[PDB]
Amino acid sequence: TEDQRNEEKAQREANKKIEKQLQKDKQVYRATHRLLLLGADNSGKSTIVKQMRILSGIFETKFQVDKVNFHMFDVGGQRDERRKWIQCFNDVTAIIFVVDSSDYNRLQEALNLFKSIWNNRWLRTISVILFLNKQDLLAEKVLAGKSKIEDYFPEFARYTTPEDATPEPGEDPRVTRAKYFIRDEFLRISTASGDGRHYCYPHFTCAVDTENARRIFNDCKDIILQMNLREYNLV
Amino acid sequence: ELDQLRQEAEQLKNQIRDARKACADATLSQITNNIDPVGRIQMRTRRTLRGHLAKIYAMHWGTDSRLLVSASQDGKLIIWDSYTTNKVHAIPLRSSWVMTCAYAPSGNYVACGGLDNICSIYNLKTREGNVRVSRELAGHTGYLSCCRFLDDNQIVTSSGDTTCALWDIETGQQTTTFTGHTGDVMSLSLAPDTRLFVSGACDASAKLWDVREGMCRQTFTGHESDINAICFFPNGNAFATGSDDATCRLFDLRADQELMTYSHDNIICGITSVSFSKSGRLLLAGYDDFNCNVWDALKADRAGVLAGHDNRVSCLGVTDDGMAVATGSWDSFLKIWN
Amino acid sequence: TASIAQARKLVEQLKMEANIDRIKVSKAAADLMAYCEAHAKEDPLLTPVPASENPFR
Amino acid sequence: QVQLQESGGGLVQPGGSLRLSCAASGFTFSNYKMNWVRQAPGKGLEWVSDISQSGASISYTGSVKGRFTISRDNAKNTLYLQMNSLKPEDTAVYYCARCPAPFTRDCFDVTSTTYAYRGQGTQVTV
Amino acid sequence: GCHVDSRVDHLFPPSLYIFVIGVGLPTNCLALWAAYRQVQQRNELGVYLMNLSIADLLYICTLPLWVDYFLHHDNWIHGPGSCKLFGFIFYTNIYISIAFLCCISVDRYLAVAHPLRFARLRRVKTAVAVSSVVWATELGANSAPLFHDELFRDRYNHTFCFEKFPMEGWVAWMNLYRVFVGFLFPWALMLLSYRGILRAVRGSVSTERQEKAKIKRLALSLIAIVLVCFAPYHVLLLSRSAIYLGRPWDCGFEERVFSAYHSSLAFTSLNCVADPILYCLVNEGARSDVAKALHNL
Repeated sequence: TEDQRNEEKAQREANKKIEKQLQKDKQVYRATHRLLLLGADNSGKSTIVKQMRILSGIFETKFQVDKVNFHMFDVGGQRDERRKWIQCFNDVTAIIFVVDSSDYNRLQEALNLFKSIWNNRWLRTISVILFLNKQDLLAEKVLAGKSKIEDYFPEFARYTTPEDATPEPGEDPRVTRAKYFIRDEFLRISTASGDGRHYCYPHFTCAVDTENARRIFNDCKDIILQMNLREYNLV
Repeated sequence: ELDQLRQEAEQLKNQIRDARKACADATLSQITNNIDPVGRIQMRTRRTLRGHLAKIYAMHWGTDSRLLVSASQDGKLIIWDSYTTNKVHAIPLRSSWVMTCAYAPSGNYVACGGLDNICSIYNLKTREGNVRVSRELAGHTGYLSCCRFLDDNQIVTSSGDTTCALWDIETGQQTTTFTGHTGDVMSLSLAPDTRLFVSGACDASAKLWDVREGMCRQTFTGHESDINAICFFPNGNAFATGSDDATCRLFDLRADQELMTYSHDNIICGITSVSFSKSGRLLLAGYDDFNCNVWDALKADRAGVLAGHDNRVSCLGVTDDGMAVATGSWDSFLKIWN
Repeated sequence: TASIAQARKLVEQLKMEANIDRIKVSKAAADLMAYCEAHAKEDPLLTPVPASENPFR
Repeated sequence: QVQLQESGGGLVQPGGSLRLSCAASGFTFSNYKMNWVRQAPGKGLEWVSDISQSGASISYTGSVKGRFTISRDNAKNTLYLQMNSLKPEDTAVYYCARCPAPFTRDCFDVTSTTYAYRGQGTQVTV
Repeated sequence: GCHVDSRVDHLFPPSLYIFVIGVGLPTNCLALWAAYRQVQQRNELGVYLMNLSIADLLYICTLPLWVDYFLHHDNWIHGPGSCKLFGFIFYTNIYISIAFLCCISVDRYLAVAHPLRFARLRRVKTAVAVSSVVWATELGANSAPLFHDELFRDRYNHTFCFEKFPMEGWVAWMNLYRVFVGFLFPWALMLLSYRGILRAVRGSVSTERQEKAKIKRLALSLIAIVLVCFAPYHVLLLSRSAIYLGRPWDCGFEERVFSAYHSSLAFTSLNCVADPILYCLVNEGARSDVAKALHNL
């Protein structure tokens, strides 16, 4: 026939053009890392976003460290319930969890949220980068304050500072004890489950600090290193 | 006043329950205790449509049983040709988080939406010769779950803010808003006459809506967790629901009562997609354990298994003439079965 | 007051939904079975089609 | 239709005893994790305690660690909470809550403003 | 040249070669199967592995004729062209295998030390181009003795293939080049690569002491076994070349090393058995895939 063959050859040329474009797009796509931001209203999760100078309801930020491009998302146009749209973030490189450690009456809700994220079916192979913000507020609250962490946690009267902790140059030992107690509380539930398929990376941060993108970059390097160790038969 | 309202509500609920109990006459199994088993169903993959980058979230058949549209989380919308596995168009998207897609019955428009709470319409027949954005519809306060075309100038949308809406594409305005659910709406399906449509929510309930007036006529319960799939029987007098409690059910509109439940002891994972066949004898469902099941609706006994997907199955579709079944999954592949 | 109005709306919805004409389950089951048997001859998924008409072969 | 109803409560004096009993209907009772929540005047929803399916793992909040005790009864489809030394800080409304999914070890939305599988509540005054 | 004799000659190389072929052929079959599975999943490493396997198979296909040579029993095998081809393969497959091992080590290093760079150098197309270049270069460089006389019937009573006791200068230079650019250069790269991998693993905060040690043992084994298998024969080759480049008329040295120059040019054919198990079977995932394939049948 004539028109049949003509339309067929036009079809194959169109298909090959589309395939070339798709190959270019895959080349661009496989070299960018995605991160998902999570936290609470009192936590300064957007504050660190503006602290990084680069800065519809979905806030997207693009930054770059050592010629590697990172793309961060903040979903802030939805309702409180989040058990349905979180399943979209299953192939994300990491989840950045921001915690308000200065206040105590809402620490248990942060613990519950962290534990719920940790034991999900579609999130059990994703690493979590933990940022305990508001350290300076905690220092003032503990130093000369009427509120006691004993009341909210009656298991704080029997805990001593672990040896591996490295105190700051000048710091009250009680401040170090409490601030490491919070981290131990968050890490107790993070090591009681899992088969070494994901890890938790903790850090201490304040409201004015700079080396945060470098922290995320190093953690991403470690995550990819673990995945490559599994992949390249080197385990 | 409030206590009186609660007592009145409980009394009408009791009256409704008594009416439903009286209306019930027998079981579906007793009437279906003589038909033959459908037989073992064996299907094989005929085409493997490859080319996506990330997990596929939705797909839809064109009204010719030949053209197809697919949506991926990488941010692409590819129009395929099933007969020759030839790509026709590839449309990039502004937002990569896309959860739904649709194909107009005429074949000149394609719609999409997602976490941006906006429904976008693209034109396929342009004089210049490229696909371009034609209209953006906004007004929802939550992520979009599903969207279906009625005509070339009307569309129905469902959101996670517990509402549904009817649009007018030419002026980009809302004509009717349907409200009444408590949890997020997850899916919808239009009637063959395009005058009624059903929607299932995350409060373990489903509702029937009339397009013109804008009211709810019937509400159905019976599940014990979220409903995440819905579809219409090919005659418009029943529908099927799949939920997160690892079960499926069938509901009828003239009896206002559940009819039949499909479940098994081994199955402990939920149902992601549900679709029917041309005749109404086969029910196809996809599960979180990386496979699809083919149930016999009349007998409620499993009669087929579709395996070959290495990750969770998210989208399922059947042609308008019954010559193919398309399944997408989180392993970035689309498979056609016959 | 707003919650009172919401409850009043809920009770009105129940009243509107509590007077719909209904029929028995056996009638609906008979109709569904009859429809299923009526269109059984044109379903290729259920009845294999000759290989000279299948477009994916 | 999933249904959960609280019973008990009442009025007591400081340093008293109470037993809150929650009845359930509409689902298999032994495949779901259960929680207790309460809200007090001028406050939002807060979490107190939780118990798993079989009844082995038990979790408390610190402020009621040495006072209250939870229990479940699978045979009778019931949940129980036992009260002790009621300090003048417990006057509230108490809800018994179900995890959204079965065979699942995490509960995402239990303290949301609107949640489907949550009871009406009972008032305890001290 | 002079009547060198030996008794081990007719004693060890034959049985050792039977052991090598019998316990190496199926193992390389499995190795090829697993490499194909690897390349199916868009993993470049398998490509290299595949090539390595192929080389070893060729070695086996040229081994039986050679055990005829050391037994002095022909069974209508002898001839100029047959040896002219089979000796070439027999003496080149070792260097091809070493080159592919070096390629695997460098590829492993690029993926652990620098996981966010060199995205272009870790694609299948680049791998296949590198493999083709390696094959062509090795064949071209080692085709030097293919255009020379091979079969030499001597006095006393023999007919050695591819060797002559008072060898000419071309053999000496060929042998020298084939011990300082065919053994010690491609082994140094392997050692450096695995040192870097171990250093990178030491600083990983997400790895326990259990797993961070199984790695050291495996890497040390992979480095050491090549030396244990190959060192003596190359040491003897260096010594013979030095002796010839010094006093040429000397024969006593050859007279007292012939009784074992062969035992080395025989011990040296054990890397063909070593590589498949160490690179496929020890790993739990690949062994599990093998077991699954066996169950599938």
